[PDB]
Amino acid sequence: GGRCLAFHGPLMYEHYQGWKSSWDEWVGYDRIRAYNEENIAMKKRLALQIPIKLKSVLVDDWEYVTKDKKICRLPADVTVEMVLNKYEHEVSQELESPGSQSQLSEYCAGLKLYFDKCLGNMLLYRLERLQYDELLKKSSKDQKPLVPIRIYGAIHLLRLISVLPELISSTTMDLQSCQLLIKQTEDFLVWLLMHVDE
Amino acid sequence: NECKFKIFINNSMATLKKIESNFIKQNNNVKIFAKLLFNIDSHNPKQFQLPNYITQIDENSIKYDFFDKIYKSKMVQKRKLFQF
Amino acid sequence: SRGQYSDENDKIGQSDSYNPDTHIDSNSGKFLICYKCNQTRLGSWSHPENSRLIMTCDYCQTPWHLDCVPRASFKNLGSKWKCPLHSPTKVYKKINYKVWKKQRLINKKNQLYYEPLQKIGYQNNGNIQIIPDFKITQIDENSIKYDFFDKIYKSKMV
Repeated sequence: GGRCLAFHGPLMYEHYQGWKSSWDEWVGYDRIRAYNEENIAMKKRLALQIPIKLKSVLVDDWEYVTKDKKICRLPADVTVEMVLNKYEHEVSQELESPGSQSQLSEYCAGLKLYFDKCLGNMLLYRLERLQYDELLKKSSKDQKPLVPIRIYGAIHLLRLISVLPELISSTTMDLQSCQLLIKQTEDFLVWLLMHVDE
Repeated sequence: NECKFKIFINNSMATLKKIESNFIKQNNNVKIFAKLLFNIDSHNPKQFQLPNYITQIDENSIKYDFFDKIYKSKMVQKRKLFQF
Repeated sequence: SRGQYSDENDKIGQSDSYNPDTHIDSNSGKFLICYKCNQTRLGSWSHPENSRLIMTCDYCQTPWHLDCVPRASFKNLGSKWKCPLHSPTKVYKKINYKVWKKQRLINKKNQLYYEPLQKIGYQNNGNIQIIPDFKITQIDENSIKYDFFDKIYKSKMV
């Protein structure tokens, strides 16, 4: 099946095509395609915004990060693991339509790989920046990777998910992806409307 | 990171060829946002501001994930027939 | 010849009697097993009545008996013999209705655009290809079964 499937450089394989029969070989070694070795080295080198429902908390936290920064303990007791696993047990079976929990679970896994990587670009204050450098320096004494799950609170969740939509628009994709994105942030605000203690 | 990005890709290599066209085969649980992860070094960091308006093991992974999803679907079906 | 529409749906003792050459393919010499009944049913020269006429598909070369699908004899003149296994050109759903006359494919050139972004709730309305403007997306088996299970779970109670 198909039109291009060969372990070596492709020659419209559906054996070395375009050559005589006395060149075949069926040895078993490593196989790499590499797009015909970059086409024989280029022919031998040429010969949108969130709804206004709970808008007060972000305005309150905008002034709060000027001198208090909403956190004073480096080993903060409030983490994201249990409050994250909560949605797979309460609102995935109640609020969303009955069916598959992909739209919540896969997005949560994406939020893991976004939270483990997003540090360094964007959601940072100056004092937060020196705190991040001091955390990196004190975490480099045992050459271990820096896990931002156990040393960061969950109160920044709404600000990263509200600065997310204007950086979706930086690249080009379809519009129903943005529809589903704003729908899941709307569901997040729907949940966090009641639970204000977290 | 901007200097690294250009010196790595933007200078003379793979200008027309898409780099992020083959990262799907090794990355899992990445479906909603995929294009924005590639150009994370193309923009310089800036201070905080606010506007005045405001595949072998991956197949096994998704198979066990879908098995867990099916079991959870059975469990919420049981819950809905209990509550109905 | 005269300037009519001719897509890939249109095709370009023998006449009765025994035809074992129709049961034998020249590509490999193996036996053409039908989809519905897992037999070729060549029969014997002593019992010609046990033999059943078979035909191959013009697209996927799928063997088929003349008794399983409703069909009397072969298709030699007219459009290509389309076995009822591929995507139909005309569909009908009463809601007035949607016909959805496919897209009849386009060239390999820059008019063909690929954009694999989302697998669940993509709203691609068909027109997809399977991998291991006319906006088409890369579609695998996991996406297909996932959207099916979401759809028939959300559509059971209706």
